Amino acid sequence: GSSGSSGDSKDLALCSMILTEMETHEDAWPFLLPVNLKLVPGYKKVIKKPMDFSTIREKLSSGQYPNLETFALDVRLVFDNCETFNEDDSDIGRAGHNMRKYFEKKWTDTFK
Repeated sequence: GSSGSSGDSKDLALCSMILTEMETHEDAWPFLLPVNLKLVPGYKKVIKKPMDFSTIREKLSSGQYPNLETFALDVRLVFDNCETFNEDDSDIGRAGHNMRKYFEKKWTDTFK
């Protein structure tokens, strides 16, 4: 093993970067804002953990993520829920595909 070359905050600091760029994606707004449970017809019911960039951000800086793993778990989940609630046919749906692809090509490069 010995595959880490990371620290405590350093690792986190990066997460903030990737998040930013993605947050400024032409297909990253579907999450930028939280899904109004009152407006949307039963959203929480379908989405176990309705995450969003607006939240993840506050949590990231607040120091909610002890390491990269956690931070990632949330991100990957952000695009996941969408693929579930939304459909590739719907605007949001497609957006999830574009982002997901980026998050990876961006994450792998960041560290990997």
